[PDB]
Amino acid sequence: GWKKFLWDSEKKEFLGRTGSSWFKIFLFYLIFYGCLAGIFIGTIQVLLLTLSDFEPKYQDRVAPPGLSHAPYAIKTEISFSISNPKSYESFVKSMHKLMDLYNESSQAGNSPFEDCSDTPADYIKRGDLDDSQGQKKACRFSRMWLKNCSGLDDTTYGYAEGKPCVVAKLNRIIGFYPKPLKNTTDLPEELQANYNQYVLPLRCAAKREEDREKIGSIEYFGLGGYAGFPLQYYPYYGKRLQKKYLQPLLAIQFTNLTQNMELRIECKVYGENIDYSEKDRFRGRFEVKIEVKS
Amino acid sequence: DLDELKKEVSMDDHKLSLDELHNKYGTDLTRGLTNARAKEILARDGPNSLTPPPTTPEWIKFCRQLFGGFSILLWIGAILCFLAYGIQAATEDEPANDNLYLGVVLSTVVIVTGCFSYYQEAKSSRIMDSFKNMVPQQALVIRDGEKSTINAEFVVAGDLVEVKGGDRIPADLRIISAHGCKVDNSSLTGESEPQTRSPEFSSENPLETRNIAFFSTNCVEGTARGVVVYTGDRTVMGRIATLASGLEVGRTPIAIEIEHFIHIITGVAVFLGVSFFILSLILGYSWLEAVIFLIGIIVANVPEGLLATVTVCLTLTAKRMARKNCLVKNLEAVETLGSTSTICSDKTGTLTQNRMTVAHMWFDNQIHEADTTENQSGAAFDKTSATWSALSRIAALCNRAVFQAGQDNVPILKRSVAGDASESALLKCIELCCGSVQGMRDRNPKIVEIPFNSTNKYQLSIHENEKSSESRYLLVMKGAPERILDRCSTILLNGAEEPLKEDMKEAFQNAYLELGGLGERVLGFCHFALPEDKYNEGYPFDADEPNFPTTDLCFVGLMAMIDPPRAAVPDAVGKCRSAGIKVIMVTGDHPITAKAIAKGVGIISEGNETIEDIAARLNIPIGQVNPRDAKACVVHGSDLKDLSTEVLDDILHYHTEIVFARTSPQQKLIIVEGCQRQGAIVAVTGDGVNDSPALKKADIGVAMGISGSDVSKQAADMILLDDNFASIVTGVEEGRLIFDNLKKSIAYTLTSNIPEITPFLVFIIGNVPLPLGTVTILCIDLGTDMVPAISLAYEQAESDIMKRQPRNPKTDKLVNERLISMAYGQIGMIQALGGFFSYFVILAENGFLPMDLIGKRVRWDDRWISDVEDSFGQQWTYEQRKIVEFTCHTSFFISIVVVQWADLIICKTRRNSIFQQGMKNKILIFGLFEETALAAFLSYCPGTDVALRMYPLKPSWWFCAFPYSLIIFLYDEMRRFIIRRSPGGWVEQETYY
Amino acid sequence: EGPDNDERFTYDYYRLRVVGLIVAAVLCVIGIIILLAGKC
Ligand SMILES: *[C@@H]1O[C@H](CO[C@@H]2O[C@@H](C)[C@@H](O)[C@@H](O)[C@@H]2O)[C@@H](O[C@@H]2O[C@H](CO)[C@@H](O[C@@H]3O[C@H](CO[C@H]4O[C@H](CO)[C@@H](O)[C@H](O)[C@@H]4O)[C@@H](O)[C@H](O[C@H]4O[C@H](CO)[C@@H](O)[C@H](O)[C@@H]4O)[C@@H]3O)[C@H](O)[C@H]2NC(C)=O)[C@H](O)[C@H]1NC(C)=O
Ligand SMILES: CCCCCCCC/C=C\CCCCCCCC(=O)OC[C@H](COP(=O)(O)OCC[N+](C)(C)C)OC(=O)CCCCCCC/C=C\CCCCCCCC
Ligand SMILES: CCCCCCCC/C=C\CCCCCCCC(=O)OC[C@H](COP(=O)(O)OCC[N+](C)(C)C)OC(=O)CCCCCCC/C=C\CCCCCCCC
Ligand SMILES: CCCCCCCC/C=C\CCCCCCCC(=O)OC[C@H](COP(=O)(O)OCC[N+](C)(C)C)OC(=O)CCCCCCC/C=C\CCCCCCCC
Ligand SMILES: CCCCCCCC/C=C\CCCCCCCC(=O)OC[C@H](COP(=O)(O)OCC[N+](C)(C)C)OC(=O)CCCCCCC/C=C\CCCCCCCC
Ligand SMILES: CCCCCCCC/C=C\CCCCCCCC(=O)OC[C@H](COP(=O)(O)OCC[N+](C)(C)C)OC(=O)CCCCCCC/C=C\CCCCCCCC
Ligand SMILES: CCCCCCCC/C=C\CCCCCCCC(=O)OC[C@H](COP(=O)(O)OCC[N+](C)(C)C)OC(=O)CCCCCCC/C=C\CCCCCCCC
Ligand SMILES: CCCCCCCC/C=C\CCCCCCCC(=O)OC[C@H](COP(=O)(O)OCC[N+](C)(C)C)OC(=O)CCCCCCC/C=C\CCCCCCCC
Ligand SMILES: C[C@@H]1O[C@@H](O[C@H]2C[C@@H](O)[C@]3(CO)[C@H]4[C@H](O)C[C@]5(C)[C@@H](C6=CC(=O)OC6)CC[C@]5(O)[C@@H]4CC[C@]3(O)C2)[C@H](O)[C@H](O)[C@H]1O
Ligand SMILES: *[C@@H]1O[C@H](CO)[C@@H](O[C@@H]2O[C@H](CO)[C@@H](O)[C@H](O)[C@H]2NC(C)=O)[C@H](O)[C@H]1NC(C)=O
Ligand SMILES: CC(C)CCC[C@@H](C)[C@H]1CC[C@H]2[C@@H]3CC=C4C[C@@H](O)CC[C@]4(C)[C@H]3CC[C@]12C
Ligand SMILES: CC(C)CCC[C@@H](C)[C@H]1CC[C@H]2[C@@H]3CC=C4C[C@@H](O)CC[C@]4(C)[C@H]3CC[C@]12C
Ligand SMILES: CC(C)CCC[C@@H](C)[C@H]1CC[C@H]2[C@@H]3CC=C4C[C@@H](O)CC[C@]4(C)[C@H]3CC[C@]12C
Ligand SMILES: CC(C)CCC[C@@H](C)[C@H]1CC[C@H]2[C@@H]3CC=C4C[C@@H](O)CC[C@]4(C)[C@H]3CC[C@]12C
Ligand SMILES: [Mg+2]
Ligand code: NA
Ligand code: NA
Repeated sequence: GWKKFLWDSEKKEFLGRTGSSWFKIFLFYLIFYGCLAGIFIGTIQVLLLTLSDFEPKYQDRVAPPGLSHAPYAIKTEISFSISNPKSYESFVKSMHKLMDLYNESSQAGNSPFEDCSDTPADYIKRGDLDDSQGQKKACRFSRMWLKNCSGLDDTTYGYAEGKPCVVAKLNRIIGFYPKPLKNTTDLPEELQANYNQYVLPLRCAAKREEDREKIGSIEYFGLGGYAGFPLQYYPYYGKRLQKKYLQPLLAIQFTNLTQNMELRIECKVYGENIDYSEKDRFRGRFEVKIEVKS
Repeated sequence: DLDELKKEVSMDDHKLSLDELHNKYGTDLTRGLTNARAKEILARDGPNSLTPPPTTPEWIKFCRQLFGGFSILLWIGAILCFLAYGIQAATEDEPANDNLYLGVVLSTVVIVTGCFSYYQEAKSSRIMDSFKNMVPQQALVIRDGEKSTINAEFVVAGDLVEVKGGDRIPADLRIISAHGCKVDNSSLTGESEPQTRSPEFSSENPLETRNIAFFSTNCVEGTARGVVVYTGDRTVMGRIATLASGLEVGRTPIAIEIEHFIHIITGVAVFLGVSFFILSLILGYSWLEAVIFLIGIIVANVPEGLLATVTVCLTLTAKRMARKNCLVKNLEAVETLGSTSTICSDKTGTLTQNRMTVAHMWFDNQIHEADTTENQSGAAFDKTSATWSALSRIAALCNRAVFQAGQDNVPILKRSVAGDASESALLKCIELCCGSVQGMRDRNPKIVEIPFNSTNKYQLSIHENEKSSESRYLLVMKGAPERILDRCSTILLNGAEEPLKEDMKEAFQNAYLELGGLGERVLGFCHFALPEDKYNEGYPFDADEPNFPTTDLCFVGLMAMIDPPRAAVPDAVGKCRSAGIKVIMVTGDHPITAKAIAKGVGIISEGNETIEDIAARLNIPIGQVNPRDAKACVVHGSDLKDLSTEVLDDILHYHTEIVFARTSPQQKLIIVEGCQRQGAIVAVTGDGVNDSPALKKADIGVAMGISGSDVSKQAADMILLDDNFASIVTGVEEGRLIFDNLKKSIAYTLTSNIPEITPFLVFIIGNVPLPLGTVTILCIDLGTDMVPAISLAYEQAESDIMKRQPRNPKTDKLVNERLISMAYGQIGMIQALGGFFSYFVILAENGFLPMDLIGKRVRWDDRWISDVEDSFGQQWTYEQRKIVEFTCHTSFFISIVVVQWADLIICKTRRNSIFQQGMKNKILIFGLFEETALAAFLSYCPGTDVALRMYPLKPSWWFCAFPYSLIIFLYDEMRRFIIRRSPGGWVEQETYY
Repeated sequence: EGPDNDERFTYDYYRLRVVGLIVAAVLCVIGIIILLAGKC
């Protein structure tokens, strides 16, 4: 058994068959699998021919935009010591990676960048989603706009003396027009002051009623000095039709932060085409657990 | 419990005297034992009652069903799942509970299967318990000189015991004085006729001598006395029962097939696991992850639903058998019949009816045949001549037996008749075709009679003549044909009378040898009309002197009789021989009768010849002829005792029609073992206790239900509650049908294994988002798939199954490489490709093109990256991409169902085409409809994306697997075509399961 | 179209589920019919 079914010397068989048999079986499987691969490739090519290069057919799973930030938190927590420098390195590295894309050297010339209103403005339509006109043009977003969190003055961005920053960003969606709430009698408390129609407001607060007192002064930095996103940087025409496109950003400095205590800060954007979800904690809003232990 | 001392042939002290016997055990031949001494022995050795069988608590057999071979594999799978969960828990945070769910599911599956199988075997046990009817019995013992009837459990060795016709022999007695006492040794020794028990010794074999009574035997007619020689378990049938209980069980063929199947499944599972373990280690992953990968692949390569499917398949074939009155105690004993290739049968009680019946009759120089079948389904014998009427009057009058009171309900043949067997058969035949014998007897008053003398060997009697015109006297005598022939001078031909010239005397001699050679017992009936002038109506013929003319009588005709076989015995034997099953007769009866029954049932085909037949046809000694020219052989037990192992092997290797006669139960067991030693499956069919050691050691035992013994009924595996022998043919047919169906169902349940493992393999090698989730694999293996696999059992035959030769056990297996090459190699591959196609389509329509999917798993899984760029530049949060992945799992599961449609259709038939067989299986159609409805329900029902994580699909996706399904159908259709046109070609020795 | 192109991000999953359930129910019924067609 063990030895025979492996190699016999009378029938000159190996594993069970002769030399020509293993060849017949190998050749059959090679032809079969080759036909299988060719058919699968053809059925995938017809698919590639069914889709368009300038627009995703289905855009319903990304209707309510998200709200991400610059620091990379493992559990949405920012904990670092003001003494040990090797504690907030993972944060600064990320922050830097994000801001490193807004360098002025990258934004230069007439193509493809265009100078836009230094003050919030309305939408701008560069035509349809076609290839007739060449590569569209995107508005320039300068670093310096973010005043104390830019890595140009204090590279660390704040983490050095107990005053961290948080650069918030709205998820890029093709053909999405942001719409803010109107001045009618129904509007949250916060939003009343500085109702620039052209600005999408972003406002952070405390998850629990207690934590309010322990949170100090939320100082927002943005385009024009407002705490929002200018509508002029929309809509997004997609990578193919707008490479070298920069999305607005909003800096948030959490000055006067209580020391040695976990603070839960929830940031939230307001608007018509914006809706939150009890399951996805990043849809429209976001949570951060800051703890500047020193 | 020394088995060798129980395997030996019975010994005894028969060859002794009455003085030596009384001097060895101690007992007064005329006064018996004393009460004090009787009780001293009763307490010294034990009551005369067999030991009860070894009981069995219900939790023990429930634990037995919870284990086995398949259930053990599922048990190790659950253990492995919990081990991997413990690891993931101690090594990382947020451990996915997938493994724990899979483990509790496997454990529940094993428990449910055990409960179902146990319930079925318990059902059979209850219906089996409703047959043991044990009424207490008391014997007649003589102590201190007085007769007393005491319980059978109080008889000891040495006391005197008296028996009377109608009672049962309590223990093993040594006859000391008998008065025409006959005994029925059919259950123990298998002797069809009543052997007379005489105080004298006659044969060296204790089973052949007449001075020994046996346990469980009944005294037909007469009275006798005897000293209890053997008592309790030490009796003959006690040692036989103890030997039967002290034998092993074995291991059915279906179990061995399941074992080899698990062997192949584990081989390919551990191979794919160790290989992808070395590969994962060669790509960088850590040890902690590689171990989980190995366990995941091994656990994934295990058919969980195949256990319930196989159990239901076997149960389905068992209920039909129970509908035709064929009950199986176990569950796997339903397939052994189909794999049998050598059936060892018993004669008395199994091949025959064990009841004497009038077979042939002689009258008007012509042999006439009578119907000897239980239900009386045959040909009449021309009841229109006067000769027959005279014969009916002779037999109905010169007979002292009468039906037992209160039988007005049972049929004419199954009623109880008090008297000898010959007189009973005659009475039954007359009551069958001549109306009520009670009126035929009261119509003619019997005046003077005369019993059966040992000298006269004839029974005569005179009665009045019912003729209202003739007041003469009728005389009727019956006896041996030679004695009666020497007392006649006339012959009743067609009614008239004629002389007894040598012409009819020679025709009577040829008729005597014709009925005698048939193995039957023939008698002669004659009568005479006494002249009323020499013997008036008032003269009394006292039985003292010669008042009747012994000679010058009128012979009417001979009457033969023999025990006939059961109705469907010849047809069933022929059907078994047609299927290539070797029929070998094994019985402890006389060879002269065994050979005749063998030729009458088909064991010894007409035309074949034995060495003695050739020596008789040539008129030369037997030592000259060559034994190779004889196809059939009759092996005597006495000669079997002195035969080596090689001789028995040669006997079975050179003779096709073998008949073992005068074989003891131990020899029956030796024959069964001699048949197994070669390599063929054996099925033993019996009824008495002598078959118990043969039914146990055989691969499958078939015991009779009505005419069977309790010991052989408890030691057998299949019971024939109706005593119909055709059930054997039905069983051998079902055993094959369910085998080809098991093959089809196994290939069906194994084809899906590939499109359930390939996604994870491409997930680890290509780093793409997980294609097939775990709750979808569970919804497939334990959901939809169950109904179709169960339906595959209801498939009818393709060709004649009762025509092909028995399957070879050493070459034709149940799961060969030809199946693995199809399920794992060709169909499963196409199904996996279809699933991946639907996958890529779903991800391409939402924004993730195939070029950007390779290399995303690291960020696609990360829970803290809320900005994943797609092929178009959009940013997707974690939960949004997870929702898309879940929708891909739902569509993958639906694609699996779509390809399973064509897989179930190509699995319906193994060789034939669909346009030939036909879609007449309604269960399969219902399976397809339900399989689709369940998938639609699991996807569209609200609250499923929360409980099971399955999102709704868009009507355009459901059509991504259709081309693959039709292609599968076309490929298998052309496959099952070259096999038909080209028999024996490459496609057959490569893809023909 | 233009600014108010909100429909470009909506899908009537409700109606889809309703139809899919009606169809599933019908298939189940037909199945039962075929199964019992013969025992009456
Ligand atoms: C986008 O801009 C980034 C910053 O640009 C600078 O500021 C703007 C406003 C302009 O003035 C521009 O001209 C400036 O360069 C730019 O990143 C910068 O890249 C340079 C070149 O590598 C870096 O200089 C090097 O600094 C290291 C030490 O860095 C310390 O500080 C940083 C934080 O700033 C920490 O991350 C480090 O760990 C250190 O703690 C020097 O060791 C290194 O030495 C090299 O040069 C000297 C001569 O000067 C040689 O003798 C040596 O052999 C070395 O070859 C450099 O001096 C600069 O640190 C870095 N800035 C930051 C904040 O990281 C970024 O690359 C731009 N990206 C794009 C895509 O345009
Ligand atoms: C990410 C990528 C995805 C990867 C997915 C992989 C999915 C895995 C799919 C299938 C698993 C294949 C594993 C091997 C299966 C072999 C089947 C097997 O072992 O069945 C057992 C048979 C026994 O059969 P029996 O009982 O009838 O025997 C009766 C003998 N009596 C009667 C004479 C005594 O034993 C035999 O067949 C003898 C054993 C023959 C073993 C052949 C080994 C070939 C394996 C690989 C070859 C690769 C070479 C590639 C290079 C080609 C050159 C270009
Ligand atoms: C692009 C899409 C690709 C899809 C690929 C997957 C396809 C798989 C699904 C369906 C395949 C259908 C194949 C059709 C085969 C028809 C064969 C046929 O018709 O052979 C005729 C037979 C032979 O008769 P005979 O001569 O032996 O009779 C003798 C009578 N005497 C004895 C009285 C003389 O006649 C008979 O079988 C008797 C009549 C039986 C009628 C059966 C009708 C039902 C057929 C299919 C059911 C639908 C399942 C749908 C599943 C989806 C659920 C949502
Ligand atoms: C011949 C014999 C024929 C017999 C045929 C029997 C067929 C039976 C047919 C239908 C009965 C199925 C069971 C019905 C279930 C009703 C569930 C239901 O109405 O849920 C409504 C609510 C959803 O509310 P919402 O939209 O506000 O949630 C928003 C949640 N947000 C916003 C957080 C995402 O539910 C919730 O909340 C919680 C959801 C609870 C999950 C229950 C689902 C059960 C899971 C597995 C069982 C399925 C096994 C398959 C059995 C097959 C049998 C053939
Ligand atoms: C004859 C034809 C039969 C057809 C039937 C199909 C057979 C099905 C075969 C296998 C499927 C059973 C697999 C059981 C899956 C359990 C899943 C489970 O336990 O998930 C746990 C989830 C937790 O999820 P999370 O961590 O995301 O929560 C995060 C919550 N945060 C974030 C808000 C805090 O809790 C929840 O979903 C809570 C809701 C609990 C839902 C339990 C549903 C149980 C479903 C089936 C069990 C009964 C089947 C018996 C029928 C057998 C048929 C032979
Ligand atoms: C998306 C999924 C797509 C799947 C598509 C699969 C398509 C591929 C189908 C077939 C390709 C395999 C062809 C292999 C040909 C080389 C095989 C070979 O070297 O064979 C040699 C033998 C001749 O040796 P011998 O027997 O004389 O020597 C006797 C030697 N001793 C004793 C060992 C028997 O060849 C023979 O016997 C002749 C046997 C030839 C095999 C015929 C099998 C045809 C099966 C399917 C074709 C139908 C496709 C329909 C698809 C419709 C799509 C819409
Ligand atoms: C012998 C075996 C017999 C087996 C019979 C099984 C019974 C089949 C049972 C039902 C099938 C009919 C289904 C009809 C359902 C239509 C419902 C409907 O209103 O659905 C509309 C969708 C379009 O969805 P949308 O995404 O565009 O809009 C979404 C817009 N929102 C989401 C905003 C609302 O359309 C769809 O689902 C398309 C529905 C699929 C179209 C049926 C295709 C039939 C394919 C082959 C059959 C050919 C037979 C040829 C006859 C030969 C005779 C010899
Ligand atoms: C012998 C003859 C036998 C004949 C038997 C016939 C049986 C009856 C046959 C059909 C009955 C049809 C019932 C139709 C029910 C429609 C319910 C429905 O359309 O609900 C949809 C909405 C949920 O929409 P959503 O906004 O959450 O979507 C998610 C949106 N996102 C995720 C984007 C945020 O419902 C809700 O809100 C409220 C839902 C309340 C719970 C309804 C329970 C329905 C569950 C099972 C019934 C279906 C059984 C059908 C038979 C199948 C047999 C296998
Ligand atoms: C590399 C690795 O990938 C992820 O984990 C992977 C390993 C492990 O976690 C599991 C969950 O236990 C595996 C499990 O092992 C084996 C399966 C039960 C298996 C079977 C189906 C079946 O029927 O029988 C067996 C097919 C895949 C499977 O269904 C799951 C799928 C989710 C996954 O999560 C995937 C995590 O992201 C992890 O953090 C990262 O390190
Ligand atoms: C920042 O928070 C500090 C408290 O941590 C505030 O200063 C305190 O003011 C109270 C009076 O209300 C004094 O009793 C404390 O001694 C002060 N503590 C310190 C450390 O100064 C301060 O007013 C806050 N400033 C802002 C801008 O929010
Ligand atoms: C009936 C079966 C066996 C035929 C299978 C044919 C296979 C081999 C054919 C079908 C479709 C074909 C592909 C379809 C599309 C493209 C893109 C084109 O820019 C180059 C050729 C290429 C890459 C083809 C290569 C060959 C291909 C995959
Ligand atoms: C006879 C055989 C070889 C024909 C095979 C035809 C193949 C190429 C057909 C059959 C089904 C088709 C797919 C089915 C479903 C969809 C989804 C739809 O929203 C876009 C088209 C797309 C992606 C199709 C592409 C082409 C396709 C795969
Ligand atoms: C994922 C891809 C690339 C793996 C492809 C694996 C292919 C080549 C494997 C899968 C199943 C395998 C076959 C399955 C069954 C048999 C029968 C056996 O008695 C000899 C090996 C043989 C003939 C195998 C040859 C190689 C084979 C066809
Ligand atoms: C006998 C064979 C060939 C018939 C094949 C029938 C197939 C095509 C049927 C069976 C079930 C059907 C699907 C079941 C469910 C739905 C959801 C519903 O809301 C729209 C129709 C849709 C999308 C169906 C499309 C057609 C479909 C896939
Ligand atoms: Mg018998
Ligand atoms: Na599996
Ligand atoms: Na047995």
